[PDB]
Amino acid sequence: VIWGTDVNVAACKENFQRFLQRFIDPLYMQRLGEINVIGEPFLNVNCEHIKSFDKNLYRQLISYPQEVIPTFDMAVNEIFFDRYPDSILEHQIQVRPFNALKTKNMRNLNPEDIDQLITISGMVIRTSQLIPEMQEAFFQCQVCAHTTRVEMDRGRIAEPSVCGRCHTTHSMALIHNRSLFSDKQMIKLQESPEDMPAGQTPHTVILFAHNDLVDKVQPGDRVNVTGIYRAVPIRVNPRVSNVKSVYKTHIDVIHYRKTKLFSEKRVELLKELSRKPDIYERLASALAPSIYEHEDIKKGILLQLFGGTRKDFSHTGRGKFRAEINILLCGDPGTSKSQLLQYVYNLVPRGQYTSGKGSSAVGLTAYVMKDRQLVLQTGALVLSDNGICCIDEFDKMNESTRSVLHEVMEQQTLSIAKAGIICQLNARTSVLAAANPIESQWNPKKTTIENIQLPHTLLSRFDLIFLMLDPQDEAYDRRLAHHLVALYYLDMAVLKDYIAYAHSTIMPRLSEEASQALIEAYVDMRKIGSSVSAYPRQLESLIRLAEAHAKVRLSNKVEAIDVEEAKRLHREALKQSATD
Amino acid sequence: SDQVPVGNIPRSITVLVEGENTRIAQPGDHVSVTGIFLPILRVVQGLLSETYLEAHRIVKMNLTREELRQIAEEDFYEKLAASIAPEIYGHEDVKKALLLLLVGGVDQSKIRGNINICLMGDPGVAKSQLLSYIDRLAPRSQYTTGGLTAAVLRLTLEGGALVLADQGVCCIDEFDKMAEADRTAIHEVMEQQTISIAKAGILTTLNARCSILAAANPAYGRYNPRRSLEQNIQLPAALLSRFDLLWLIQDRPDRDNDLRLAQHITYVHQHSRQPPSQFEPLDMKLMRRYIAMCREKQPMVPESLADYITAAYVEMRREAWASKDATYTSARTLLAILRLSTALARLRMVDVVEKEDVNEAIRLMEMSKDSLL
Amino acid sequence: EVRDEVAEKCQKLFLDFLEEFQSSDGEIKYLQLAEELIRPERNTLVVSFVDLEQFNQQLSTTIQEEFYRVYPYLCRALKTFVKDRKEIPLAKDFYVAFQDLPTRHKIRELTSSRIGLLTRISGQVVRTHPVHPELVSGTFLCLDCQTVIRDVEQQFKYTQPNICRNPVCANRRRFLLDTNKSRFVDFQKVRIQETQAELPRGSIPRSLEVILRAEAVESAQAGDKCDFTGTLIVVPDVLSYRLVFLACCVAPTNTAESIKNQMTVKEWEKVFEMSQDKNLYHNLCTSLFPTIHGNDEVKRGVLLMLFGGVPKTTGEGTSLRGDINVCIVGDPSTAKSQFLKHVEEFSPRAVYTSGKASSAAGLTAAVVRDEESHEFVIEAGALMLADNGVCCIDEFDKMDVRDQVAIHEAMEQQTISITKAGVKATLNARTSILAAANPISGHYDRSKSLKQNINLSAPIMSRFDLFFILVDECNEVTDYAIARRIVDLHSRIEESIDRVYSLDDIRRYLLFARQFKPKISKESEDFIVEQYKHLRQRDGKSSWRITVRQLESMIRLSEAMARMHCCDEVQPKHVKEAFRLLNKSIIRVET
Amino acid sequence: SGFDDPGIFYARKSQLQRRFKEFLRQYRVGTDRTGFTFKYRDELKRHYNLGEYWIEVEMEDLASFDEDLADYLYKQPAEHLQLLEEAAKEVADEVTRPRPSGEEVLQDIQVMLKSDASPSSIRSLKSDMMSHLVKIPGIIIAASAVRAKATRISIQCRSCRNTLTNIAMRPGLEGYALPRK
Ligand SMILES: Nc1ncnc2c1ncn2[C@@H]1O[C@H](COP(=O)(O)OP(=O)(O)OP(=O)(O)O)[C@@H](O)[C@H]1O
Ligand SMILES: Nc1ncnc2c1ncn2[C@@H]1O[C@H](COP(=O)(O)OP(=O)(O)OP(=O)(O)O)[C@@H](O)[C@H]1O
Ligand SMILES: Nc1ncnc2c1ncn2[C@@H]1O[C@H](COP(=O)(O)OP(=O)(O)OP(=O)(O)O)[C@@H](O)[C@H]1O
Ligand SMILES: [Mg+2]
Ligand SMILES: [Zn+2]
Ligand SMILES: [Zn+2]
Repeated sequence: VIWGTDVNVAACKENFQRFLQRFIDPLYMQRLGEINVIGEPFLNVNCEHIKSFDKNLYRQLISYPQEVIPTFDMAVNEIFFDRYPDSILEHQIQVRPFNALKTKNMRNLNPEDIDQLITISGMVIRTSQLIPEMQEAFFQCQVCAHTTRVEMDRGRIAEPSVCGRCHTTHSMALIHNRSLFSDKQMIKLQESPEDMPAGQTPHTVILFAHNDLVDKVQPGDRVNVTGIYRAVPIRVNPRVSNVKSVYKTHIDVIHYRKTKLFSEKRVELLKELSRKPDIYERLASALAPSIYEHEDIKKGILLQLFGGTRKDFSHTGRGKFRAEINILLCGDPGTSKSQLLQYVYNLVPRGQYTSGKGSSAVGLTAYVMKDRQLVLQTGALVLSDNGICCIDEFDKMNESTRSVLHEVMEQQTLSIAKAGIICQLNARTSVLAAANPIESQWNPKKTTIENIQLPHTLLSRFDLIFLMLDPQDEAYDRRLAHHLVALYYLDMAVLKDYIAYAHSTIMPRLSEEASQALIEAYVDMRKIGSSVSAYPRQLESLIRLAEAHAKVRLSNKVEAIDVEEAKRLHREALKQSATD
Repeated sequence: SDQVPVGNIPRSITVLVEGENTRIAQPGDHVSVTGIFLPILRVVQGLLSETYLEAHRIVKMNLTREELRQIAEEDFYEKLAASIAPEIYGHEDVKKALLLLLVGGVDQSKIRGNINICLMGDPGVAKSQLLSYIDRLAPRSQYTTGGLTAAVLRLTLEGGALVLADQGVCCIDEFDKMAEADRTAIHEVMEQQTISIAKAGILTTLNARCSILAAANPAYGRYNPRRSLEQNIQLPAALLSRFDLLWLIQDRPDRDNDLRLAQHITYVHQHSRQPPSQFEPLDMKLMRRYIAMCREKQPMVPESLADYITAAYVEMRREAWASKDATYTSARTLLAILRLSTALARLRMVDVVEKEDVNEAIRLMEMSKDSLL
Repeated sequence: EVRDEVAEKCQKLFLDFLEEFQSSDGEIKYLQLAEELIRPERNTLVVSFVDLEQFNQQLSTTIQEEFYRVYPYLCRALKTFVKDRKEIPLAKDFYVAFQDLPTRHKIRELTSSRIGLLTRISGQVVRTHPVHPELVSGTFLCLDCQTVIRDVEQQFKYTQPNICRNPVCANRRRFLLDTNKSRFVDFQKVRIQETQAELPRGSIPRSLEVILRAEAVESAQAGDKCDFTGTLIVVPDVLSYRLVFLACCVAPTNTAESIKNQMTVKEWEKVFEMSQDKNLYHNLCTSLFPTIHGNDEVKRGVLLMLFGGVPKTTGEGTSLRGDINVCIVGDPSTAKSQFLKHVEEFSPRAVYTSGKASSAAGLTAAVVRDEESHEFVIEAGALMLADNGVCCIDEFDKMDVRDQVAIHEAMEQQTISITKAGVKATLNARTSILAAANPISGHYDRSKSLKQNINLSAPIMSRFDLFFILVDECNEVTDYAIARRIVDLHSRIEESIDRVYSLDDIRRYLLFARQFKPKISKESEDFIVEQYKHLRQRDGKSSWRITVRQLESMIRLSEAMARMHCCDEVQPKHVKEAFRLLNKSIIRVET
Repeated sequence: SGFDDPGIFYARKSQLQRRFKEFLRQYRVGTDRTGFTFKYRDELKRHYNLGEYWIEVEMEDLASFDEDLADYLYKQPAEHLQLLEEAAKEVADEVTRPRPSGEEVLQDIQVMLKSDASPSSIRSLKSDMMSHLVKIPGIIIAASAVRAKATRISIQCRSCRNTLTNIAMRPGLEGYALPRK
């Protein structure tokens, strides 16, 4: 065996080659045919299959990944020289294993795991251009043009310092383009923040795609990266050979996995309680228990959590539909709006919290910045591409920001003309905006536009405008206080799993009952407004709400009850916003 | 803080944690370390070399009968209040309020036991001097003017004075002139008792539990009652509501009371001591011992008190509706009143909040509102 | 004193290719091209890649693999070939411009493997930089030994000589440059990116800068699409290196007979059927906007905008517009942006944007400081990106004044002449504009004139060929029918559409129809005159008055409608229908 | 903390040393009837049980066992002789591994060598055979008093105190070589 290891080249190759041919879910030889037909010589492998097939080889694999992988390549190439012995390929088959060790708490990583293959889930934050890394430097004498090359002198390139033909002093200068190069794109990735237990100090690591798997993942992608953990010294000065006793560590990526749920008991349990007739009311009341005397608002945000079913309108040429729900909660200061956003943001997965001010630390926009790599820093909206962005003080925002919010609400994407090029960053978020009335309190008889002073277009894009006020009712003050002092002296986990499963599995589809009910609702609203009348945007909101309400019941189809309650809440939002 | 004498300042010691000992501490942790003190060489009459402490073990740490008789005195807390900056003539009700902040709340279960107090008023009203006495009296404290928040130095997390409070008190003079970014930061502190900072877009969150004692002045000279609150001061009115109490000081020329203060000053000049009060001020160590005893207590709120508490709350909320200007009454106001009452119960060394404690807290709340006159 | 045998051999064979290979006529084309090249302002010899392959296949392969190594030698071969062939000036550069390379890589294909080898690519220019002389062969002079160091080639950076030319002397640090003696070549940097066709959905397009020299310096302009022949090369940057594609020659990206023969027989049959299909007008409108109820005049107006009229140029060097400008003003909702979204989605070369855009370009060309270089660069705007295309601009009432006046110049001239900070340039802009806006206060007061109902300037309104006023009707029938259309659209996730003509079939039909240049029959000339008498006779009161510009829109519509059914001549049927639409497009004041 | 220096821890000459080692210990003489005795191994044990600490060596026997090794000794006697000495040192130790107390400390060996090949005339000599094994006949004419010459030597810097121990002075009539500073 190679020194300091338990690794036999032939036996490991034979065992791996045996695993390729002999497997129980044989799929490896089938995708070998796909690679032979397609010609893409990279054969990615789930390492857990090797664990199931042979844990010792899997253990042996992880211990010495750099050494075992060439054996794996030799196994597959000879298999390709066995299966499809004749073919044409620009390079022979490679392998990109993945999904081996879910020690994904990058905050919990140790020097014990140096040069051991690992996979971790995280969100790529910053990227770069593929670094042209020199690997063989052609050289030419200034005196006699002596042609020579130096090949892979251990990262650095050894200067000749003396010619070979005329043998003069140092005259052989490198020729850049004649030199050989490879691609090494550097990538900076943040540890998956939801996965972290505390999150008090989110972790970031550098990654490198060397000559392969380059540029395939753009910033903001929450993916599982699999590669070899690696550490290197750093010279105290470039000129001197002294180095620090501490090594900065990075990853040489091998595979990117773009990214069942729970066990049978949870799906059984959530399906059991879904059958409760008042699950919609219980879940609404159960949502945010610290709140008191708010049910319409709780139901609306609850429908926003479930959201409408994803709809692919590519065939229609109509563009992407805003399947997500955006609700603006407008109410007096001290009315629990901030607590509602914090509770939802804390509860919700892959969500974000920001404030309308530009002083918000996260920032609701993405823009370039130089280290001096002019690299793009993302935004909370782009970060919450599928999550929920809880925006506080939405009334106090800049017009440039308001234009951005109109765009993403109109498109669920953000267009940024970085440098000169333009990029459309998808943001399919659910926007939980919170605004407060201008002046000390909300002046009655003044419209939301008057008392918040925002464009009619942008506020109209919000499917729901929930108006809440603190009434001047001492009984309400008395009951609220008793509720608080009662609190002075269902768990969120089950509700979170319910919503996640409903997102994952249940995708409500329309019923003609829902179709006719919605059409009846809109024309009734049109007739009421015939004498701020009805608009087809209101129909779209009613469409989305019924999808969410159907998703709440896990019916997997939109029913008339979804339409009826959606119209009820839509009228409640109208009643809350009614002014005439 | 206790180690440093008043005339001195804290001194740092680099410590090298290694192996299993790592990850066992965070900034602001009041830890105790055991290890070897050794030199590191990163030549006059011998070599000069920086020192450090190689870490071995790390641990994150947390009277007489006559004293009890003094505690049993009904004017005990009043005597303690008089002992808070006795040279500062007047403002005794404020001095009581400062005492409540020093003891803080209970944090029963949780509840935000911190008592953030903001002070506004014309320059030259003992405001700055009051904070200094509190910092001296405080067992653990930080003083700042407006760094305040954490940072990622270049590659290390360096905690600001807000973090270094850590359930102490972060006295903040010149509060009105704070950077608006810091205003947002302290908003999070009063909201969640945490500080989120992102130098490299990495929202690192630090447990900044502490009570914030703010001090500001109205712009353009002295306060103008004809000009509304926040008309003379350039702070978000919402942030003012976040404070548990907000006391206003106005330079009303009152020839008699001003003369009384002048008499107080002249005595201090002629004696280097305040005039002999009814109860003499006590040594700060004795005060801190009483505070430490008060932190031992966590008085509860019986549900019978809730009926009267809610009765008082709706009454003052009605007064707010009667007031032409909204007086910031809300559930925030109720919760603060709960903090004050249980804080008073800690001063009483009684594990049940009394109606007396509730009433006095309302009195201070009313006076703070009356200060807005 | 070391000779590259491969480059020397390649040079000789390339010289043999120049002086033996010939056209189908049997005469040496490259002698004639060199004969043309003797004139001033002419130094790049255009050469077909396949020709040198046919002359010597191995020569092409060696040039392909070793383009950087051998290309300087080919320039020497051209210099020797051109110097003796005629009285060429002794001192001016000569270049070999290659083209017709079958290998058209995408930008994503580019790797370190492609450094130094010949290659062709296609993409869209983003921004263009000024021209700059740049030293290529330094002529230095040591301070101490006073030996003029010459032929010290610089690899695109200030590379001084390694040591003194005199071996005895070891100054090594004080090589004074001779500016005049050192060889200089003009380089212009231009940014390019992947075209929309090559760009995957939701993926950031690649960006690359290219160096332009010789006649290729201003071959292209900002915001256009072009194919670039040359090689990828490495340049050091502050052992770091970065990739730039030196495009030796550049061409624009990619007759009715040529398309029809290029078109497959089945595609030919469908297109010929579509042209033969009478009443294609309405049936295509229904197909193009399946998720729409009513507003068929909008669908018809959009389709005519898609076809566009026949552009013409007078003998006085004045351009008569071919395309048109169409605006839609409507109440909140009412599907304007949805109409624009359908147009942008279906149509290639169609770009969607909004009047709220705050980018540096601001929908048009701009002269903006480089973040890194700190010099100004010509950044093209989406109007420039949509040159010979379509711009689906939203919130047209909410545009910027600088953009509005700049857009006014574009529609006025079909070009924009930009000058700022000493930099000066002009760019063609022949783009059909689809404006979407809303009335003032959101709701259209039909009792008020259109000028009163919107904030747009009168010249801008005058220069818009068509207007569509979409008022929020309280009519339940339209509201119910739209609701059924939307609900069936949502409920029937797909197949709700009724596309009598497939989208690709329409697109190829647009291309084949666009090859035509329909003429105006003398019947149509008088009928156009007669219809303009009717409009002048109408004289209203209209929301806007009548001028000669109305006739200009009328003829551009009639040319488009002669292009609709591929007929190469306008008929009175086309003219009256155009008169019907535009006259219907006039909304009289309903006070 | 930089105040202490940890010590670094851990054609082919070692291959040649192995070749001598196997040759000395594993060379067999005699036959099956007389036993295939290990001449050098037994003589070494005899010689180290006694105080001889030398061995005769038959160059022809080395040639028969390994022609290349003898050729190397002819070509470059000095280096290969030294390696042969180290092999002789090693094989002697393992042969006599359980030496009596104190005697376990090991003493070097003079590997004396003989060749049955004929001598060469001293008149037939050239510088080509410098650093080459030579064999000649003759009669001795004079002898010197036996003395002690230093092979392992150590010196101290007189002022700096820098000590340079275990310096090897090559055998022969060579002088000393002091440090520069
Ligand atoms: N209807 C209610 N039910 C329960 N708690 C309430 C209700 N109204 C107010 N509260 C309580 O009042 C306090 C309001 O705090 P919070 O900061 O969340 O208010 P807010 O209205 O969002 O404030 P702002 O708009 O000033 O940011 C919290 O204690 C909240 O629990
Ligand atoms: N009520 C008071 N009783 C006793 N001394 C007072 C009182 N008010 C002010 N002083 C004295 O005023 C002197 C100078 O003013 P002082 O330091 O109190 O200002 P300040 O209120 O901190 O002002 P600012 O916040 O504007 O800097 C102090 O030495 C303090 O002793
Ligand atoms: N006449 C109509 N026929 C069919 N669908 C319609 C019609 N008018 C509106 N709609 C529907 O209205 C829905 C919402 O309209 P949309 O968001 O496209 O409006 P918009 O034109 O962008 O509005 P605005 O720019 O005034 O805010 C669209 O999905 C479209 O299906
Ligand atoms: Mg729109
Ligand atoms: Zn040379
Ligand atoms: Zn010189």
